[PDB]
Amino acid sequence: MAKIIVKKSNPLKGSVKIDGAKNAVLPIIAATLLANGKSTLNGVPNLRDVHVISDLLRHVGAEVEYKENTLTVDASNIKTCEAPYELVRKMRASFLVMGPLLARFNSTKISMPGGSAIGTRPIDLHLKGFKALGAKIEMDHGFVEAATEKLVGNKLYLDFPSVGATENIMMAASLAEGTTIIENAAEEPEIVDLANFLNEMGADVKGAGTNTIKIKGVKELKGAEHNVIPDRIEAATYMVAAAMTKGDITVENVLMEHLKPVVAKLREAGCEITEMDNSVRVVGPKVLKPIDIKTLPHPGFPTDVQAQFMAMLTVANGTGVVIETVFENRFMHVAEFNRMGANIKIDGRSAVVNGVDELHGAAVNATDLRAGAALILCGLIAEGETQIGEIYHIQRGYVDIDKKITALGGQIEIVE
Amino acid sequence: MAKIIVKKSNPLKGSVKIDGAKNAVLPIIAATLLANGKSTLNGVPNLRDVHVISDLLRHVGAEVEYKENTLTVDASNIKTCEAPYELVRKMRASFLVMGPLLARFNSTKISMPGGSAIGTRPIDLHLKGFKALGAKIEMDHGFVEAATEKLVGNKLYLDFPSVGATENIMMAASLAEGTTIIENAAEEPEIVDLANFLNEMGADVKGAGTNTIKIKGVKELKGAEHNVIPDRIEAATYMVAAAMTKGDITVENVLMEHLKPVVAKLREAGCEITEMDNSVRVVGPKVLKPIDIKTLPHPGFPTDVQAQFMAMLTVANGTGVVIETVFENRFMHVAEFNRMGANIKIDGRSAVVNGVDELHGAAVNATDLRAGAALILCGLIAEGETQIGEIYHIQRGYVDIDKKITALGGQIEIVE
Amino acid sequence: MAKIIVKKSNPLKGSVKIDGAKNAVLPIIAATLLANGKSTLNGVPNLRDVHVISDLLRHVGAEVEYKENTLTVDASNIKTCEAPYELVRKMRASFLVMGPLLARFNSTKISMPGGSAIGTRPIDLHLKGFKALGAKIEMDHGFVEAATEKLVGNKLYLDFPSVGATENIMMAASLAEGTTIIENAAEEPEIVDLANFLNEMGADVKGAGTNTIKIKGVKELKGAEHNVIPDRIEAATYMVAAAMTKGDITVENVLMEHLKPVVAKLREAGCEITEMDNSVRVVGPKVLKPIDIKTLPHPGFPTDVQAQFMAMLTVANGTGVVIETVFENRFMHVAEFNRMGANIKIDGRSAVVNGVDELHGAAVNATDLRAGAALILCGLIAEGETQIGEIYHIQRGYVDIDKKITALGGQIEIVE
Amino acid sequence: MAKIIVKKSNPLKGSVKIDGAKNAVLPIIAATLLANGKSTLNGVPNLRDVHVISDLLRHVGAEVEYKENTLTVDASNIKTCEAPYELVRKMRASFLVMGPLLARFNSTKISMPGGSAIGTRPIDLHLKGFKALGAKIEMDHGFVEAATEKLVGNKLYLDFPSVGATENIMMAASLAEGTTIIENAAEEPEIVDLANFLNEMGADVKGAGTNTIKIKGVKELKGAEHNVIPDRIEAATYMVAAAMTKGDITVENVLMEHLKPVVAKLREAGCEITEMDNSVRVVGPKVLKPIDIKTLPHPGFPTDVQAQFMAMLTVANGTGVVIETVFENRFMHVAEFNRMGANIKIDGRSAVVNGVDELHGAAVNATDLRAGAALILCGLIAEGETQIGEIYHIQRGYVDIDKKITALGGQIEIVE
Ligand SMILES: CC(=O)N[C@H]1[C@@H](OP(=O)(O)OP(=O)(O)OC[C@H]2O[C@@H](n3ccc(=O)[nH]c3=O)[C@H](O)[C@@H]2O)O[C@H](CO)[C@@H](O)[C@@H]1O
Ligand SMILES: CC(=O)N[C@H]1[C@@H](OP(=O)(O)OP(=O)(O)OC[C@H]2O[C@@H](n3ccc(=O)[nH]c3=O)[C@H](O)[C@@H]2O)O[C@H](CO)[C@@H](O)[C@@H]1O
Ligand SMILES: CC(=O)N[C@H]1[C@@H](OP(=O)(O)OP(=O)(O)OC[C@H]2O[C@@H](n3ccc(=O)[nH]c3=O)[C@H](O)[C@@H]2O)O[C@H](CO)[C@@H](O)[C@@H]1O
Ligand SMILES: CC(=O)N[C@H]1[C@@H](OP(=O)(O)OP(=O)(O)OC[C@H]2O[C@@H](n3ccc(=O)[nH]c3=O)[C@H](O)[C@@H]2O)O[C@H](CO)[C@@H](O)[C@@H]1O
Repeated sequence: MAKIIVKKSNPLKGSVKIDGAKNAVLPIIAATLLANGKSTLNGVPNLRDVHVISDLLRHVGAEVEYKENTLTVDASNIKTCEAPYELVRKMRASFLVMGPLLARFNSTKISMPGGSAIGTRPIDLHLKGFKALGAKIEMDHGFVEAATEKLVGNKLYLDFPSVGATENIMMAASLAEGTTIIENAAEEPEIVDLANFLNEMGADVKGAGTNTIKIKGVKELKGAEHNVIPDRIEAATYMVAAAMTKGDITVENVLMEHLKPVVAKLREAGCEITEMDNSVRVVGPKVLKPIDIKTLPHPGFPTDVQAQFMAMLTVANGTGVVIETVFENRFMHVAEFNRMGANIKIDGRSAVVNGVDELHGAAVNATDLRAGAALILCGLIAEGETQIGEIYHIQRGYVDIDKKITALGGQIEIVE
Repeated sequence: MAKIIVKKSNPLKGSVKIDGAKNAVLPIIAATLLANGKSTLNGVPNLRDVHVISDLLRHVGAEVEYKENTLTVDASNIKTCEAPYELVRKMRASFLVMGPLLARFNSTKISMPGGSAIGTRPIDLHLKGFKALGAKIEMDHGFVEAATEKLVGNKLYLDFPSVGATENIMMAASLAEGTTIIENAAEEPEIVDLANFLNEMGADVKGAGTNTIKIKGVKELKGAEHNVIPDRIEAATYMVAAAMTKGDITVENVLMEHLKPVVAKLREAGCEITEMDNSVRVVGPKVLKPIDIKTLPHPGFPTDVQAQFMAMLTVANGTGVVIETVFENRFMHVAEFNRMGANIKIDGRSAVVNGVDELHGAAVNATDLRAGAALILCGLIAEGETQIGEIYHIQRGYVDIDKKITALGGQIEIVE
Repeated sequence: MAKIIVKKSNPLKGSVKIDGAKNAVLPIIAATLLANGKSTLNGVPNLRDVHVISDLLRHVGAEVEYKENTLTVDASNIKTCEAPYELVRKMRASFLVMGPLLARFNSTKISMPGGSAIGTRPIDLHLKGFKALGAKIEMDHGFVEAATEKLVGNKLYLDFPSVGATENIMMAASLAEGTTIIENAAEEPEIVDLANFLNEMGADVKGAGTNTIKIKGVKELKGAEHNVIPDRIEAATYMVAAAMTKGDITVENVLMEHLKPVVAKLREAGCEITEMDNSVRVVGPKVLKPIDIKTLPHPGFPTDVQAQFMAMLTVANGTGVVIETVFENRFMHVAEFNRMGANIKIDGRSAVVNGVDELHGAAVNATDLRAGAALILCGLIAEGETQIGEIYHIQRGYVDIDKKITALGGQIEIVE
Repeated sequence: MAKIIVKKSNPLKGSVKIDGAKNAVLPIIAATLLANGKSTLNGVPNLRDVHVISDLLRHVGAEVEYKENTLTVDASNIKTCEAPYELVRKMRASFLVMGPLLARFNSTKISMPGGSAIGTRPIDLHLKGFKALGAKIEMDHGFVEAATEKLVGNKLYLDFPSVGATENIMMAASLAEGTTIIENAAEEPEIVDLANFLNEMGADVKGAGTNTIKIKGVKELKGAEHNVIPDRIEAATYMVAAAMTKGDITVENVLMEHLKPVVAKLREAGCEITEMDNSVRVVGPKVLKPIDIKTLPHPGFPTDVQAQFMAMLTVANGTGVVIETVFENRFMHVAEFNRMGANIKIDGRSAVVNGVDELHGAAVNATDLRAGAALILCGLIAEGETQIGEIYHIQRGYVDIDKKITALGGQIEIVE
């Protein structure tokens, strides 16, 4: 089956345009279900996960059309409020329709997400918030059912600043009676994008991007036009590629405010970075300095760039420590890095990376979206040729990584 | 030597006035060193740790006077910029003079804190920030020396939102040339209190209480009058006491905004809480509901209330899980809770608390400030009598816990 | 694709015959490569992993024939000493040919195992032992190469009592010049089975089953007949099934000495167990008592029964704690147990299981061999019907689990 | 108060005689309580912990006399079976009288050990074994009471191969009616010493030093003469001192079988070691090679040498990883190593040691017995002078460390 073949490449040089954020667009597409009218989303990345959540909206009866990075949704005449097992199993972000469906029809039944490549990921905090708003919760044979005679705004505390729980609860709160306060909210940039979209539809959401979000419920929302933010994780991926290949890349159509920790840590590794209004230039160092990273809730270092930074560290000039505080099992890629000649030892949530002279091409498998991109970055610097399998992991969340890297001078080909 | 004797007590009832915050006043006292004039701090708690940092200020040549909860400092004529081993060993918050001394004299030499009761606690992030501002760092026989021809504002990223590092770097930045940006700053309420004090002295600090702090350096600061915020951890301690004893306590002179996670989790345990402008009323439930807690950076659940909430959980109606993400070894109290008949099992950063019918009085030792207060709370509900040793841990950070609990109806006595 | 459908079943009752051990037979099949003649293995289970290692032996030029639970190998005329990427990727126990091939031809080149469902699993200790015996190690593009002018016996210490490293090093040592001592050896029963087979072929291996193994090298080994031990993990699986279903099962063709920790913990859970010479009877309790388990090197509780014991605990009368010390990520099944209505929370290497009234059938996926068997056990007690996917995980390591459970009265069917 | 002053020293050279094992002699002294007559223990080290357990025996009514490394105990006329809070608080190994007292009088009441410097250390497995033998357990105000009409031999499984639980249960089993089997027993050398002593008194204990111990109860035991084994941890301490100081030390009156993991890892670090019948010679390398260690049950690497090996690693030529699997919080010394200029970072149970050019003398505090000895080893190689406080930690478990190191050429003095 399909492989990505990467060869030892030239230093990456040139400009790369970043697509719209996968992780902004998925909750914002769920949010269109809140409105009795037609929404228009611009800057939608042409990814399989976008087309899966689109098909879940079609399943509940919304009208969806996609063309040329625009998606329109008419949620005027939703029929059903069930998310079946197949669609949640395909893409767990499907779970983000639970808040809007509960808000629009006072009842929803959603398949409970199972195992995930990067850890055991409960959705207890989503349910905690729905219960706080007056929903009764019950489990039926793998489905979670939430129902109320009416949502009522309430204060609620998140035990962890969950991105998904913050999104799901903000969307349910947008149509509730009265004021909801989310304490210890996720501060991720996608939370601010979703809030901005809710407000464009007529909502009253304040404090997004801060540790406390206040939602004053409205009776009805209306479809609106929205420009999705750029993908800060895709941007980070190309910035690391510049660092690893001693390259010089200008990343275009980005927001520097969303990239702070990645810029800081790349500068600590020895990159020369020039931040501009709509773009950032990264010049890789001749010798990578070893750095430590610790993944944390935004604006701490993002777990979605952990595997890629770990890849950079495999050839750094000394010992780096990677601590993963956000996910339990997000080290499955380590054994694949080790096949390419890395020196990585893990215990608990920490991985000790002892820099080596160079990596050596090998047959490797992508284990998840971000680790697969990290294996491409390894392949760009590994002596010889690297063959990456299980490439659906990569292709679901990166637009045309082969064409983008090819335009920067790299040697990469997808083969079927 | 000295003991605290607690007996099985009546439900606590009445009002308790909360003192000024230990953890606001210690950095704010360090901050007085920045000013060439006289500062006046009101609402200073009469604690030994306040008198130790006072003696460190005297050692470097400030004029200090304490009376009736007011402390004045005249830092006009500081002489020396060394913090000796004895004073840092007595109280590691002594380390907070490093930023002001570096800012005022471009050189400082500070004993590096050693072992702490609650974990291995490096000060690497403090030094990272000082280096970012242009200080050269070197180690001399247990001392860390920082020196520059001049501090220059710079952007810097905290790998962890360290309270102390945020404080130390904000104070050094206040006199630097140009603008400092602290990314992934601590959002704790004491950070906002310190910033407000710096601004009263003439500084330019914005974003305190948010994930990013911008400091625009000034050439000179002037002594100012400051009212310290209330102790949110002392307040929380009395709120838990009300929960555990099925009592009804009004906690006076508090700020509800600073107590959000404790209020939320006590309500989840079944407390009836009434939040007012300057006070909160807590009515304990008849049956405590088991809850989980996870300690996190503010506004997540505070590690300084973890031992006390764990004590409440020892008699809850089921199984609670306590996860400590902020400190490594903050479970030393568990073996003392177990001596009183608790059922607590730990592995890694998690403690599983299986609620028991009641605790039984025993001889126990305080291991640290907050655990010792937790043993007092255990003693209030434990059948018979509890004798707590190593009471200096408690007395250093709580004003008159014996008199406050006695005024609420509890049976407690300090014996020498 | 293929599913296993399990329905709420009757209490399991009757007798089940246990097959030969997967984990004894795989190293013993590798061991046949040491001998210049024909070996005969009896009691070989008819499993896909047996047929994969058989095809690796064919690849290096051994003559292999399988019929009716007997496998014969003639290794007289081995040609090649390379284990290609495809075969190691299919089954990482392929790595166990490295010791015999190095011993027979003084050179071998073996694909380095990559990611595994249950964790990052390095083979550093195997290489440590080969280096101790005088092999030079080098990495070529995902392959590990070991070569020497001659193996020489030496003392070596295992940092962890690795099963695989103990096996690989014992087999390499069997033909080395002089005496090898393995300190901190694996004490697992399969180590004793392998040693017994090596000695039947003419080797000199003493102390297998103890913490120290001494091998006195011989010049040549000869094919021998060997009876493989029973599968203690399959036996344990049926013993747990009896516990969970309040059944009464006699497990036949087992060795009680190999089952000590499972017998002890099932008795602690309330089972009535009768140990006999060749069989054990398990009578499940009416109410399961909650127990804790901690996985450890033999004779501690086996990690290969952790998922199954966790499944039993999901309906126990209280709170059980499962600690996994042997593998890093062996909790991937938890999210699937939770889909069936379990109450399991994980942090680090510990899982807190809060017993529920009953499980509810759901669509679930096997994540690995032992977890998939655990989902079958869940399915036997879950209200309604359970549909298990990704069933190749199960079928590779269990002989006819559908027929065995059907003969005990359970409702189970494999559908294609 | 008292300090140990260590200066940068010459390479240690010469011979050092090792004392009798602290951890053999403490359970063997408890074991004398089993016998209705007079025991004679030779090779008893002149340590405070020996004199504390001696005073506990006096408290229950045994006749005890100590002179010149011989201790005699006449337990003929024991009166009482209570171990009071003061004595267990002074030394938790006091808990080892519980098994003998329960065996001799069918009742005992023992203060439950509280907090320990190196972790939360429950005694649940001791009680599990006593319950298995037919004792009823209950808690009274910090005391654990065990009582039976008669002990009856039974099979029992240790969830962890606890040294103390193995000792306590073996001693209780020695007078029980019938056969006790301890499954997953501690294999530590002190377990074999205790068993040998029990058998000298008339017991029937087989399998000590293996993973299974069988005790056939007898009606009465008689006092006996016993030679205690050498202290393998003291020996290891001097062997590390030779490694760290590039010295050449012959350690006399030792058993090489008890030192296997320490010898192996020191050889891996580059030491030249010559093992003899009663002694071992260690020649330190010119350059220490970095090694990893992982603490495990014997015969894995001992946790009691972890701090000392960590100290050696602080100046090794690269990165070493220390994993502590046996105790939770056994890293309290790291902050003291860091005061001396080490580069150690911890997360969870792992410490990453990045070797430095040299350590620098500083004021440091001993946190526990073995860490304090490790600070002496640091002090021997640290530039300048080191002053160690809280020296009672060291003095309680090492005989005349000042005189022994002085006789090997080191510069060390105890000052009062
Ligand atoms: C579609 C999308 O935007 N996906 C992203 C989103 O995931 P997602 O929204 O799932 O991530 P969360 O922030 O919820 O998860 C963070 C942690 O919280 C835990 N948790 C979460 C929810 C809950 O109810 N209970 C609970 O315990 C999770 O197991 C995890 O350990 O943020 C992650 C963290 O930056 C990214 O890696 C994902 O790619
Ligand atoms: C005087 C004062 O206000 N004390 C409080 C302050 O401590 P303090 O300011 O020491 O606490 P931090 O927020 O710095 O520590 C949090 C974590 O960060 C780590 N860290 C910190 C600094 C650094 O340079 N590197 C590093 O790794 C620490 O080891 C710890 O694990 O906040 C803590 C967390 O709410 C409280 O428990 C303390 O009582
Ligand atoms: C074919 C076979 O018999 N498989 C079994 C064998 O696996 P296997 O022989 O792989 O298991 P090991 O005992 O080697 O692994 C135990 C632990 O040691 C670690 N380790 C191992 C080797 C090494 O060189 N370095 C290292 O760090 C592993 O990552 C793991 O965490 O024993 C396991 C433990 O009972 C079982 O679950 C497997 O089903
Ligand atoms: C007097 C003596 O000989 N002391 C030694 C003995 O301690 P001790 O006998 O206390 O050590 P154990 O082997 O019992 O402890 C090992 C681990 O098991 C745990 N555990 C132990 C008992 C129990 O009932 N439940 C439980 O969970 C402990 O918390 C610890 O994490 O062996 C230790 C391990 O080599 C050494 O460091 C000690 O110096």
